[PDB]
Amino acid sequence: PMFIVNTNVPRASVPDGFLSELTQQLAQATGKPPQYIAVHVVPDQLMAFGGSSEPCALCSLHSIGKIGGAQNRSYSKLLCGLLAERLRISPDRVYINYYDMNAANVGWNNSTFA
Amino acid sequence: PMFIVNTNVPRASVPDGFLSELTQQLAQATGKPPQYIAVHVVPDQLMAFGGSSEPCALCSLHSIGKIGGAQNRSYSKLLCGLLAERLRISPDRVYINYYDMNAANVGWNNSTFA
Amino acid sequence: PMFIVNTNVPRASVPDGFLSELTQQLAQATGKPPQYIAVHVVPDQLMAFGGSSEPCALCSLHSIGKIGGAQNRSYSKLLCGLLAERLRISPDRVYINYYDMNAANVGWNNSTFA
Ligand SMILES: O=C(O/N=C/c1ccc(O)cc1)C1CCCCC1
Ligand SMILES: O=C(O/N=C\c1ccc(O)cc1)C1CCCCC1
Repeated sequence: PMFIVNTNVPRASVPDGFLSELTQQLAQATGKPPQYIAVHVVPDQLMAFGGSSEPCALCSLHSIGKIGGAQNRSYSKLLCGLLAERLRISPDRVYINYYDMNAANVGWNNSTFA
Repeated sequence: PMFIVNTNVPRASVPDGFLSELTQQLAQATGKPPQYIAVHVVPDQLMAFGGSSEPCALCSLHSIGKIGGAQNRSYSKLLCGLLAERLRISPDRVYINYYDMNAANVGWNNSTFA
Repeated sequence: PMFIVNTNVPRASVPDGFLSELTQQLAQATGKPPQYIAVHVVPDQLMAFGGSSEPCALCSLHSIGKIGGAQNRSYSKLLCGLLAERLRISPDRVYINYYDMNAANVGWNNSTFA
């Protein structure tokens, strides 16, 4: 799995250990071993949500499987919870795009996962 | 809907009000309320188009519906037009990837749509 | 085709000719003229792979066609090779998401390719 967070909150507002927390929480939520979990946080971005420049985040979670109706609602609660608590971003100013990747379309270490 | 524009144009070249205009123009184009439009501009990027370092842009427009043959042509005319007039980027040095997101695959406000 | 690389490797460690090298190699790999190739490298990123902050890369390759099981396995070798040599990134710390784009969903020059 791969989780990316793009946000206009300042780098200084990102708690030390945030990447580790995301990794551990996602490993638990997806059931995938932490060694296959990648996380990426991009602060200080020039963005607007609903025409407002208040804290917001545009995210994405890619995974080979483990993506679905009920699972995505659960991930959303988990992820919005972490963004609200750690980055002080209101859940209603967060978009998370979920992608169920085909194993043949995910490259890793000189091959794909197919 | 969410629109992201990555470009090598410097930050100082992005005119004041650019995100507001994108928000307003996309709300009109997609027919969605401005409140749900998210815009993200990333300048000063290390990128090339056709092996040239001249002004260029790589963009993406994600939306739950409102994505299609004729609509995408219209969005492209509108967006390349804005990038040319506001950022001085030639339309033929712009790529815009369109994504028709399934509601179940979009997280927001602790849940997902649909 | 469009190739994006997000990495925690410092900007100073990205060779000046890397975008051009990628452009040329990808043109050959995809059988498309170099002018059709766009490349984007984003260094100094805050990321973790497998819970580790050692050099890593999260990438994407979008193309209208030229994407598939065998081709993707080949692209992974080409790209891991370039990232390993030019950016000193271990190949098992590289993820590449491949996207086969419909021509109708790719905007360029005020229109789309459909
Ligand atoms: O690592 C990922 O998710 N799945 C991991 C995984 C777990 C178990 C496997 O046998 C194969 C692959 C990819 C990260 C990049 C985006 C697509 C999913
Ligand atoms: O279309 C979108 O807008 N978000 C919410 C929303 C509000 C109102 C609608 O009628 C539909 C969708 C998503 C934005 C994030 C990327 C997936 C599409």
